[PDB]
Amino acid sequence: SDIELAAIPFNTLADHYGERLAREQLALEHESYEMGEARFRKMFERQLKAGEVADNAAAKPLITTLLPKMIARINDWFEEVKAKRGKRPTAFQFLQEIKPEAVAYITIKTTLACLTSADNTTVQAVASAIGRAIEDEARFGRIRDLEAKHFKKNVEEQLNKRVGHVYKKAFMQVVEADMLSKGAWSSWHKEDSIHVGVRCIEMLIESTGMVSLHRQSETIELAPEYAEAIATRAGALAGISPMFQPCVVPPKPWTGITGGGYWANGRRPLALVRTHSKKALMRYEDVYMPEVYKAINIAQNTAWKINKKVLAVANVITKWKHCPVEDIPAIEREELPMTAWKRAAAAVYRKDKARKSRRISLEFMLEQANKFANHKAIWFPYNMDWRGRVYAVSMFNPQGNDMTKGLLTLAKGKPIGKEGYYWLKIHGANCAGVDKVPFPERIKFIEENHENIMACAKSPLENTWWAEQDSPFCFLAFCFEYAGVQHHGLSYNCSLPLAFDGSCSGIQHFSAMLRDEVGGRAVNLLPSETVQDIYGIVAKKVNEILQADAINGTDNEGTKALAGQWLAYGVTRSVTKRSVMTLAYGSKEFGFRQQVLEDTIQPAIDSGKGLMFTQPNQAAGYMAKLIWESVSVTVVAAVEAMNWLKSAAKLLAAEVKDKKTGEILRKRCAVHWVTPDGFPVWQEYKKPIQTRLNLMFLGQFRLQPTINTNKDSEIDAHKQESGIAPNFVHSQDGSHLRKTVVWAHEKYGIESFALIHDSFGTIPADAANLFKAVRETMVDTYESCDVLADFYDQFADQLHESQLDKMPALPAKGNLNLRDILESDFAFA
DNA sequence: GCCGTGCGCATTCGCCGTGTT
DNA sequence: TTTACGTTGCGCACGGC
RNA sequence: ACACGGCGA
Ligand SMILES: Nc1ncnc2c1ncn2[C@@H]1O[C@H](COP(=O)(O)CP(=O)(O)OP(=O)(O)O)[C@@H](O)[C@H]1O
Ligand SMILES: [Mg+2]
Ligand SMILES: [Mg+2]
Repeated sequence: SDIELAAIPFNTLADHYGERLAREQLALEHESYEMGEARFRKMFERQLKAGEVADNAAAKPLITTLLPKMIARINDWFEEVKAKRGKRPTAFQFLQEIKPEAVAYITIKTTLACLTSADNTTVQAVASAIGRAIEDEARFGRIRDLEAKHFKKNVEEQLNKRVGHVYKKAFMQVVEADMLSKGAWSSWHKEDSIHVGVRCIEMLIESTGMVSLHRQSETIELAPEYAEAIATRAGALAGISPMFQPCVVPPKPWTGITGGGYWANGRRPLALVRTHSKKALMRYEDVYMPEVYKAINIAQNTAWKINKKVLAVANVITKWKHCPVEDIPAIEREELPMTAWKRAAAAVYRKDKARKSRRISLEFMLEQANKFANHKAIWFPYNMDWRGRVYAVSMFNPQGNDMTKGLLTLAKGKPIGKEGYYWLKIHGANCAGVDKVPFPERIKFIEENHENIMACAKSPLENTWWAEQDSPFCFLAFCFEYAGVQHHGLSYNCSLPLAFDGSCSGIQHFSAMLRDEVGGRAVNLLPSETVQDIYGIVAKKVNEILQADAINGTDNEGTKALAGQWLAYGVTRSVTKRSVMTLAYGSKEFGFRQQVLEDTIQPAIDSGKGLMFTQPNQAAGYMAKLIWESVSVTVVAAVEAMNWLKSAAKLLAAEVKDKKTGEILRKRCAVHWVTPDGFPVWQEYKKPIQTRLNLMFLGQFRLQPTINTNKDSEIDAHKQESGIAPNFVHSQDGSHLRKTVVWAHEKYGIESFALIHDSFGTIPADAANLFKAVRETMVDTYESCDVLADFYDQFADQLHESQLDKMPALPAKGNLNLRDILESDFAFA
């Protein structure tokens, strides 16, 4: 509907959608920009009125420029104090202790902190501040240094946890309590500190010229240029982080790596690929990938609308003292009552941090929903992350949590129909949790609950239960439409997005490109009686282990009892799950310990439902090994294919130098590959250019490299290998997601799409076809091309030799008949 | 240059907020 | 200016044989 | 670009 000519907004929108909607749209983009700067200012202020200006990006561009000059004046002073044949100022004494880096930084930093915080910025105050600042380091890195790794394990793992420059200076007193060898610390006295700062105050004036000294004991100020600059940099930053909101008209079609989504032509347009380096983005500048541009476009032309009935419930039910949906964050704290009582009521704090923060988005989402109710429809611009996965641009989108998705329904519905009705019951059965049983038992769930559904539909307020299902608001959303069908019949116009979501798309994709039948089997890639749940399969396997006590259970010096603790907890698919999908991505046994500990124990601990683990560790380490054993003997080809990708990344990331005269024969280099739909991916992680240096309290800061070397930035051979596997398949599903949107649209005429990476959705009337579209695409894709062989050919002849050829062979293909996916009921994606 | 003592890294990606009591 | 139990196996490095 | 909480996958 728009060709290369639409260059002047408003004129294009109005003579296309009416100037009434053209204005609203533009009004909105601009507001997004407005709310952005607003959100910025509010912060740039809370930091200003909190001595943390040095932390704001607005100062960084300056700090970087004055930091070197300082340390370049700090040293010169020293050597010069050495030329002096006599006594040395007390400054050289209480300043040679800490690194000449911390010194300067803590200087510039602190000097700005208390000279932008209050209005009593005097030499006595600032200096005293820098003094306590310089002393609050004074090379007492007793643990950070002196080869006392105890810091990089039991002293650092916490400081980075404790929030606030107040609790880090306080909680640090803890570590100090314990002897830790050595001991005692002569206080710089409240008279040497000032002097320590004095010299520091100087040198800064001697070099940076930043601060200035009035002539009204003497006040401290900032130069008209080094003050206007952080206020300039601010204004800059302020308008480059807009709180993007949905659109009141179809998004602007993408025709290039930039300018898509919103119509307002601003200085910072939207980019198609969420890249980090502008260089990375320009890499797409001329790549021909029509099918990619079409998925993104088609997908963003999906007209959505607020689900008023679902909004009605949500609006009031989320204020409720006691919400019937144990998922929503309460309005108030978690009391406080329930080593001292506090021992058990310690998590209360952090658990409320999750609540208040989870509460903020909840309210923002509700703000957007209500804000956009009444609009005949709304759209979401779309772009990708760099592996090619599709993301809605605005904070509020059909990809958000339960309530979010519940608050949204497709704008263009159609008479539901026989099949559409069927597919909806299925949807409802899914929203309810009844989704790991064959389709017939699901319809039975919906039908055998007819009355509960109507009830919740009549007085959602009065009749909860819908709020006792896994997907409460979505289920609710379904209850409504279901009731509508009852009151109106199969000609009922329904626009409820019916979600078709693959079962572990990760292993499915691996199983696909490898024809892995065992894996495919597990992840429903073949027609089957009951739905295969690979997580349940691993859950059942773990259980057999647990069930075994003596053969696997030992005495406590132990297992046995340990297993019993779990058997008591009742280990199910809930656990081990994350561990099952990340194995083929690189997650190891140590990874599981953390996962199971953080995903199952940690949450089950502070709640009461799980207080029989006696120390989570070991109890988690234990599970970690069963999950490994159980999963390792389940996911095979996948892993093999994973290690094959790691070798290519490892090899390419490597920097080969000649054995006899080591000049670099081949330079480190990114792994490159093209997704089936024509979408190019460039994975080239980089090791931080400016090495960073912490200071425990004041924070962290970088600094221009010492050794003149940083031409490119230095590729991170480690990340390149740990990401390659996950990034690759992700780019395989994203392409699969895009391939399906285009396929479903051109072959089936589908206009509405509810996309969520490996989740495909439409209105009931088109579900049948999306059910086929996805699958047909899965099949045609992995049958038309060998993604691993094509990947090889991509780096094979290209940068790869100079000895390099320890490249494991492409995995042997399985006996899986891809075409079967077409007959698989549980595959979905 | 064969196989030993050792510091580092635990899967990836996207993005919002407050930095406190 | 008063919340925070605690943990483990492959690998690339600077290296004396 | 490194840190805390959350949400998403
Ligand atoms: N933690 C993670 N690490 C890497 N990739 C992840 C990930 N979480 C999600 N992904 C990807 O995002 C997809 C969608 O995420 P999920 O829906 O959480 C998975 P699922 O495999 O359908 O499990 P389910 O049976 O528990 O719902 C996954 O299938 C996977 O490809
Ligand atoms: Mg899924
Ligand atoms: Mg999913």
